[PDB]
Amino acid sequence: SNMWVIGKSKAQDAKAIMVNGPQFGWYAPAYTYGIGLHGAGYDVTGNTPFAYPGLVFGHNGVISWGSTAGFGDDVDIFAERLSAEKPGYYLHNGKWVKMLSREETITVKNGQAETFTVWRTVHGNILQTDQTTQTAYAKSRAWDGKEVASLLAWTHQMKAKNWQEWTQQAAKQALTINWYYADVNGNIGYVHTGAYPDRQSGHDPRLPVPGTGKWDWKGLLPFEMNPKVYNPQSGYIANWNNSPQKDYPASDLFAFLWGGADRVTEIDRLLEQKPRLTADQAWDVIRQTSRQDLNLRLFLPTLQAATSGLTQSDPRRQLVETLTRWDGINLLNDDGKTWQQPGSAILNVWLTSMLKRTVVAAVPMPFDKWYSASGYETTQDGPTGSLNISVGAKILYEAVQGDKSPIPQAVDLFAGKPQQEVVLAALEDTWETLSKRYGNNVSNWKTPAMALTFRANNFFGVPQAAAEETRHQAEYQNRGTENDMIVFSPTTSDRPVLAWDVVAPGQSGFIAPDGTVDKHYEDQLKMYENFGRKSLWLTKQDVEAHKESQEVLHVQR
Amino acid sequence: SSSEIKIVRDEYGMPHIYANDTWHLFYGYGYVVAQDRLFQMEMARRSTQGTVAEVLGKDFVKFDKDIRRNYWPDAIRAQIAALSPEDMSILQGYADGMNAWIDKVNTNPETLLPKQFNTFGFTPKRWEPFDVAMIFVGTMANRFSDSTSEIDNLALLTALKDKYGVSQGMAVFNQLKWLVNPSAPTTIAVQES
Ligand SMILES: [Ca+2]
Repeated sequence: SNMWVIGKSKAQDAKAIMVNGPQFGWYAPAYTYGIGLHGAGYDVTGNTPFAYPGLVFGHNGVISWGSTAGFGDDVDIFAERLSAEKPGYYLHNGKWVKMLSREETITVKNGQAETFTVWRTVHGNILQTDQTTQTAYAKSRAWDGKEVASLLAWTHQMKAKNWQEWTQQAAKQALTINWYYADVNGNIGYVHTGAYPDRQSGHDPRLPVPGTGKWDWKGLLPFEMNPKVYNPQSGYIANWNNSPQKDYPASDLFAFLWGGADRVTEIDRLLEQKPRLTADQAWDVIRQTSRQDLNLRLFLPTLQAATSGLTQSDPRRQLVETLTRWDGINLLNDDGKTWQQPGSAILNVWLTSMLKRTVVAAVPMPFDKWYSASGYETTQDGPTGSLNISVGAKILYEAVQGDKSPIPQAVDLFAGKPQQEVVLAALEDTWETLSKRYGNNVSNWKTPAMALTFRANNFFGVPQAAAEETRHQAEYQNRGTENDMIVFSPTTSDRPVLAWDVVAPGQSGFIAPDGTVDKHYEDQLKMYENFGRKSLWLTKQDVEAHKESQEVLHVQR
Repeated sequence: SSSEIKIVRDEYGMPHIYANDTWHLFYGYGYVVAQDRLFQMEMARRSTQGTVAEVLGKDFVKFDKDIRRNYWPDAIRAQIAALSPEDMSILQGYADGMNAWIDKVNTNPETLLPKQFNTFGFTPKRWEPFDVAMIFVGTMANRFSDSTSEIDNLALLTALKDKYGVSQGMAVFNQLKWLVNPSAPTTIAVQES
């Protein structure tokens, strides 16, 4: 998920501009739901995932808000001590404590029912048990028992009218999430929200801790500790699930890292490029970042240095010259199925080869499979989410930095060979593989483009529509599931706020019993594909002015 | 009036709710959601509570068991029970709104029932505040804030120690899965904090 917030000093013909592209995969009917609420202290417009009571994306005419996944480390595993005799007990603070348990019956359409037990300790629900060690793992979340309060903080924030009121709500959102703020005066802000544990000294958050007592968290860290910025010196706020601040530790996921190779750089480059940006220019960053190869920038210097003393008739040198001539922006050919330049295909084969010779070689099986992905892997339906730099690729970047990298190289990944020789060997592999499929004339290589699929199954793999309801877009776009833009104090209007969004396929997922599809079932699908957008209405006169229907209810509690 | 809920849809079908109190405001929201996205919402309710095998069968038993083992329902009910009446209205308003529309659908299924209920062979049930809360808990708290690989990390670390010896195994672990990397591009500039 990405976000860019532009303040007074960076905005052109407005005081503040907010562009959000939450990334949750592509689904039919739409992941989010458009809604405006006017009454009981609320006056909002926007869209939100699964029609939650609180709007994750929108504005109230005074302030605007948005979000991106935080990825802080808020979950730790406790290795619970069991006794072989006295079962359903665990040792805690020198006493054998009894576990909470619950039985569950799974009813099955056309099969027998199934029952099982769920166990819980002071630390959390039991994940797995090792009856050979006599160890049970309990998953401990810092937000345990604040789930409901997080929902309500997301609802109450819609009523804030300033930063002061807004942060009182940010302090109650307990999940690891980045929150963003903009207002009619041009003020902009950011908060890395969430509940984080106050760990015992010498607790390594990447690995399990004994749950017998000494390793128990001291409590939770105060909100004064949560990374935050208000009216930053740069004039803008950018995030693409990158680190909030210097020395902030990421999630413990082996596959997740915050290193020198980060896709947020692609946003920063574009925002620093122009002294001021207009709303069209801010919107336009979606199109560029949607199409940008994420590896070009990181390894082009490395490939250039390695092929500098090679001959023009040398195919490994040719491949590097192709990439040098390229801007990294993927464009479809007229055929709607292949890309204009072979760059991504080259980087994909090269990177796979490089990983196999370096990172993969240094790790024991089967842990080696965790580092072999190049990050181009997809299927026929295309990627299921956003494109990122793979973990293996982030680790190889630090290695190619040599001594400029802050990460101590305990094992030399190049295994005593000069870098240039491993790079040229991978380039030979690349050429051998690609030339075999497409021929020798690099100029006529017609490489396959990634596509986009609006899936009928929700993110859990559960049908939320009929299979036939699946939609296909020819061009894969590395962008939000939805995109929304809020412009405060346009110089261009009489209106103090202007907002736009796109909720594809459409607002409604309704299909009548006869097979008659709603009028708003898919009227936003083409708009999505060509980077279009629809106006969001807040005031009564705009809403009235654009009404298509009215329904009045008389209900009493 | 206080009993009145006005629902205006725009040129894209986006609903706008005009109401005087909290219960009436969330009732309006609940109602349009049941109009627009009932099958989706229904499937989202079964996904977040682990009740898919009931209507879909054998293939979802493992899924259903995995969902149920990852939460404590009773802990969620206790947080609901502790809400203030204004907070409670949001959740109750919403569930009531939805129910209002589920009653008409279930009353006149020859024209109001979403085609997929017929396809899948089942029908919509009424909602309670717990169901609304579970939609958020299951797709926001478990989707984006429940990430750990600690047991797996330990497995990896153990294999690095068996390969490079104990101190070496540990330094390689720090090269692959570092805690922090001071060169990581950050949202907040270093001058700020
Ligand atoms: Ca952890």
